[PDB]
Amino acid sequence: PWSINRDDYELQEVIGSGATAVVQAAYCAPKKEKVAIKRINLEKCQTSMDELLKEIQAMSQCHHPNIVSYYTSFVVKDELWLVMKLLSGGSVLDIIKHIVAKGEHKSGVLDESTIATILREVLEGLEYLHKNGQIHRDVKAGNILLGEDGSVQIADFGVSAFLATGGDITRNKVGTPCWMAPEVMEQVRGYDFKADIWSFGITAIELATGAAPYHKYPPMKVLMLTLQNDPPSLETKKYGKSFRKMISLCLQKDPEKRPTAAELLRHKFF
Amino acid sequence: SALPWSINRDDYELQEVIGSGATAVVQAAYCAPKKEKVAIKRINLEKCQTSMDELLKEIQAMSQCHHPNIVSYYTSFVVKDELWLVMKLLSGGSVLDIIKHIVAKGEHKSGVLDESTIATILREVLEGLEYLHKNGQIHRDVKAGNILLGEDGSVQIADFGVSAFLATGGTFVGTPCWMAPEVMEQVRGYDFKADIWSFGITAIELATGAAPYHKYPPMKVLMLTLQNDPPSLETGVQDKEMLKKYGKSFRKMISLCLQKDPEKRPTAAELLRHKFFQKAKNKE
Amino acid sequence: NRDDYELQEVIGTAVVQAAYCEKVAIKRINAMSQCHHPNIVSYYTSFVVKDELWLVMKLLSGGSVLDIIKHIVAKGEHKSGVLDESTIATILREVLEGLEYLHKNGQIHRDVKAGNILLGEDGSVQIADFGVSAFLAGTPCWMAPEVMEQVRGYDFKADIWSFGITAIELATGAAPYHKYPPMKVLMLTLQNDPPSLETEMLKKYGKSFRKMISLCLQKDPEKRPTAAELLRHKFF
Amino acid sequence: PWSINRDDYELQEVIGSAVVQAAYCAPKKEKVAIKRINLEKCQTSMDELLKEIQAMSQCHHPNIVSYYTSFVVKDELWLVMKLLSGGSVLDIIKHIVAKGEHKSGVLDESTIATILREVLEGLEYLHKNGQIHRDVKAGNILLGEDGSVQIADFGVSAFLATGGDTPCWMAPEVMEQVRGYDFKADIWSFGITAIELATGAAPYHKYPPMKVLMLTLQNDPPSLETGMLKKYGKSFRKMISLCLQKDPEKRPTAAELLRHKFFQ
Ligand SMILES: Nc1ncnc2c1ncn2[C@@H]1O[C@H](COP(=O)(O)OP(=O)(O)NP(=O)(O)O)[C@@H](O)[C@H]1O
Ligand SMILES: Nc1ncnc2c1ncn2[C@@H]1O[C@H](COP(=O)(O)OP(=O)(O)NP(=O)(O)O)[C@@H](O)[C@H]1O
Ligand SMILES: Nc1ncnc2c1ncn2[C@@H]1O[C@H](COP(=O)(O)OP(=O)(O)NP(=O)(O)O)[C@@H](O)[C@H]1O
Ligand SMILES: Nc1ncnc2c1ncn2[C@@H]1O[C@H](COP(=O)(O)OP(=O)(O)NP(=O)(O)O)[C@@H](O)[C@H]1O
Ligand SMILES: [Au+]
Ligand SMILES: [Au+]
Ligand SMILES: [Au+]
Ligand SMILES: [Au+]
Ligand SMILES: [Au+]
Ligand SMILES: [Au+]
Ligand SMILES: [Au+]
Ligand SMILES: [Au+]
Ligand SMILES: [Au+]
Ligand SMILES: [Au+]
Ligand SMILES: [Au+]
Ligand SMILES: [Mg+2]
Ligand SMILES: [Mg+2]
Ligand SMILES: [Mg+2]
Repeated sequence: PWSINRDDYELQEVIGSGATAVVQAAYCAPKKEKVAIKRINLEKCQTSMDELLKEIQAMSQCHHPNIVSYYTSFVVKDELWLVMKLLSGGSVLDIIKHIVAKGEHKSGVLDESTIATILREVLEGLEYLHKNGQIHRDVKAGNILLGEDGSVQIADFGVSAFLATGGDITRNKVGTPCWMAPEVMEQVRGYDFKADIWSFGITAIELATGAAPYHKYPPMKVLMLTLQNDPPSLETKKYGKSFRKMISLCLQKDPEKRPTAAELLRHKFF
Repeated sequence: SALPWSINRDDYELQEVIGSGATAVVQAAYCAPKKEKVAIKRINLEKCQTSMDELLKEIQAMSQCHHPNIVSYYTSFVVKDELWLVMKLLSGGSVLDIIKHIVAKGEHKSGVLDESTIATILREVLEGLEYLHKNGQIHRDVKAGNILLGEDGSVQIADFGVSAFLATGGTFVGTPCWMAPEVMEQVRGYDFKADIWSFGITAIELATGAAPYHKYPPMKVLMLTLQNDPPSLETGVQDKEMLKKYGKSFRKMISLCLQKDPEKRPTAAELLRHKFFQKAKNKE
Repeated sequence: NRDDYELQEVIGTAVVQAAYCEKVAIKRINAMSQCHHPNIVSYYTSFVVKDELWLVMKLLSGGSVLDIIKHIVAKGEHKSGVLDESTIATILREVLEGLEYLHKNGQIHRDVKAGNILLGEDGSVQIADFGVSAFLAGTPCWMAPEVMEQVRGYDFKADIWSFGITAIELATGAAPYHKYPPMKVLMLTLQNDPPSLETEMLKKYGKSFRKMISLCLQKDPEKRPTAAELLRHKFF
Repeated sequence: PWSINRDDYELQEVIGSAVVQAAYCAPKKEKVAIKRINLEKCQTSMDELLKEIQAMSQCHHPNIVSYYTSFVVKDELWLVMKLLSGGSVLDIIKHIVAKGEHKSGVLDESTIATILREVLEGLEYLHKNGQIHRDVKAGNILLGEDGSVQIADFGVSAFLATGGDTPCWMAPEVMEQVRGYDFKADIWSFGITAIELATGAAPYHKYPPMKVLMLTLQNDPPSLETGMLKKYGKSFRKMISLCLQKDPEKRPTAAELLRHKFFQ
């Protein structure tokens, strides 16, 4: 019962403006609620509504306290508008960016108890998604949103994560495959939920160091450093405990070796 | 008097022009034999792409439908190339005059007319439409511009018949299994329930100052109304938060009227029993 | 110089305490500062104790302008605006004369806001001390704009912007983008029309006030007026 | 079950101020809330509090903050109870008032109905057991992490916040004082907290406490007494007026109130 009439939403301040998406605040009159709208130019992102069908459907079905509330979606001219809850506390990345700008980071960005609190809620959000056979695909500090009540939710499940990570290449998208290399098999099959576990590990480093391990390198070098070398760590301070052990479990090259969200939801760190 | 009302042109002395419209002109006139100052709507038959033959059924209804909440129609006759509709001159102006007055003052953004005032005006409109519908008639053009007020505070619906007919214009070819929805909708027609929708839009107009899609050209408003779910109070409005003043009883009254399926819409008699119309006060 | 100072109530980048000799405020810190003006909180003296730098300044028992705003906002009298246009004009003229003096001495306040507009028992208006914040102070044709920003830095015109935001604050009760995280306000400022009194029936404020605000809140600092040019504005 | 030994409780952060402090209970494994009460300061002893403590042990209801155990630590009485992480309803109110979004009202009418129904069901349980809460207010409505609504401070806390203490020609007030007040006192309190959720504060919040006592006895308050709030209508104001009758006999029971239009 969320309106798909464009004239029921009063567009207000633009929150974000990137190449793929603009995030704009809007007042929805029938629901008397100030909401967030992610506007996506379909032609610019080389995509279509038919291509995003099952993504939108998954967004319509996956609801959890630790996932940003999705309301509805509709087409306005050449854009798809995704209507969701506006979270007034901002992103965890915003907090990280504030600590660095203040110069309160050269001994660690977020406290270990602060990291444990945020990541547990993120992991419970992922646990729900994985239970429903879904993958988030774009876990990062920028996609962890905070409510003014202190709640922690993952943003960008569905369409947004889909367009940021190669499109329809997961398990949700031969012959005699006995001679196929493992990487060929993975392309036929599609990658699984364990991709989220790796991204979670990088996010853990991000909350502590203030950045992803290879942040300074161009995209192609980041990809080459990740594939040619052993998995990264905090070193690339006041952390050395189960936190590093927890990170090393996530950051394993073989996705099979990585733990599930539920198995990870244990561990002494949390 | 009397009488009755004269069909001779020389018996009427033209006076002040009230509205110089794009189709018709409303001019005050004095009727000598009746010793009464009346209102005459002058409709150029050529300009409105019409003749007397198609207007005869409308005039017939106009001469029969007489009710406290319907502007008193007196008579009609042809003067050269135009039809003169003689009616009672009302001194209070229209509800649109009130709206325009508040919109010009800049006191409209948080609402134009309060709920008590709206309830008072529209319940009288409902009594008028109830009368028309029971007589098997449809107004077809209910809007603030067609709600005239008397000096004493009486509320009367204007332009029933010819004017409403002309303002709104006024399964076949092809094979049904292949026909587009909009082709098939042509033979569906409409009844008195069409007035109930228009009444709901009029409710919004008294609150906001305008109809939902007033900012768009005529072809676009057709498109947007037919394409989208029914409009609500803040649909098409610039500053939507500022209309939070209007309560839920008014909003549920509106949503009763504004349903795509006319069979789901209440009758005028049903609407008169709604909670919102208890806010009606003395007539000014 | 020495104390000679009776440690009293806490008011109160560490703490600020009231002290007797006579009503005086001292600020504890974890050189000059020659500025002296009725519209600026300046230091009488500065001396050391034990890992702390004491800064003696005039005690203002009238609180801040934000205190007045917070009382109004806590009540229901911010329906048609917070502070009256006449009260805003009086308070901000004093602040602007304080900024004019600072800028003429090559100084920048760096933190103008209602919380830093302190009020005296006298009814005096002055901007809070800025000395401690002030302590943390080729051929560019081929430079990227993001490189240019660091090289160009900022000057006194930054105070003029903050002054404009403070004008909105006294009328509305808050800075335009108060509901968003601190590190988001840059993006919110740039990706939207220059902040205004509206960025809702809370406005009985005239065009002259809105005009004054718009002058201050121009993205390019060069287009912003000087404090002296602002003092000439019709609003004041 | 729950240990009466201090050693088994590890004191942590202070929640609020009697002082409320969080503590971890190692046997079993649960972070609990412990209220610490200085006996002499409130001019109270264990002897006068025993009847209050035994009632706390007996009461067991989803809408009542779960009381675990009590024990004396030196000159302090420790009340061990469930820790609720959602805070109080007063905290939510205070936040909305501070940012001035209490214009047109504080809590939504639907939100007030849901919260107060749970409170009223909590009160119904207490009254069924012949008990009186004595201190129903928004600050004593605590929220659970699972969205639960629970009444806090039954027994010792509400008792100490309120205090330890031929009729033919006798005045009605005097008769009331000899008999003592009953459960209908909670119903009035309930009506005051309903105004608190809608306006942000009690009806006489302006005037200083103690003067509000004199003002109450001289008048009779509605929602309008605090200070626009037109979104609250019909059955809500009627519900309040039923609670806020001067004659306690004319106030409805909690069970009668749960049948009111405002609470399907
Ligand atoms: N629901 C929301 N509520 C509040 N803020 C949001 C919400 N969704 C997104 N944002 C913010 O809007 C801005 C832009 O969002 P987004 O388009 O996801 O940029 P991003 O995080 O850089 N992702 P990407 O552009 O794909 O790299 C960011 O500051 C987000 O934190
Ligand atoms: N019987 C009447 N008594 C007094 N005023 C009238 C009467 N009939 C019409 N008017 C006024 O005459 C003016 C013009 O009337 P009309 O020709 O209906 O124009 P309109 O209402 O603007 N319709 P339109 O010109 O097609 O947009 C309006 O201001 C009416 O209020
Ligand atoms: N001269 C003064 N007279 C009276 N009060 C003062 C004076 N100077 C500072 N204060 C108050 O001292 C308190 C703390 O001051 P300060 O050390 O500047 O931190 P602050 O005002 O909170 N600034 P910030 O830490 O950046 O938010 C504030 O409430 C000031 O209003
Ligand atoms: N079991 C609990 N779990 C979580 N918080 C609690 C619990 N009990 C009390 N609190 C909080 O402790 C703080 C102070 O408690 P209290 O001493 O009861 O003050 P209060 O809220 O004014 N109640 P009262 O003093 O009885 O009127 C309040 O913010 C309560 O919300
Ligand atoms: Au794109
Ligand atoms: Au799903
Ligand atoms: Au094979
Ligand atoms: Au015509
Ligand atoms: Au008729
Ligand atoms: Au057919
Ligand atoms: Au200086
Ligand atoms: Au150059
Ligand atoms: Au106590
Ligand atoms: Au009991
Ligand atoms: Au007797
Ligand atoms: Mg994002
Ligand atoms: Mg008309
Ligand atoms: Mg309490």
